[PDB]
Amino acid sequence: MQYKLILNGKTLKGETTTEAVDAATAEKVFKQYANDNGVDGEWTYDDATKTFTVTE
Repeated sequence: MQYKLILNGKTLKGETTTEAVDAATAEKVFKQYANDNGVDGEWTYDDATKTFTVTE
């Protein structure tokens, strides 16, 4: 399955998706990716909607 991370930061907004087998392994990219793009906020995740979101 695929997970989609929505970028809701101060000035940085967009979309990010990845193809992973596990949900937690996918967060590794999204969580670490946040430092790479410059968005660090409160994370969340619903496996029933395959969607992550970081709000700062």
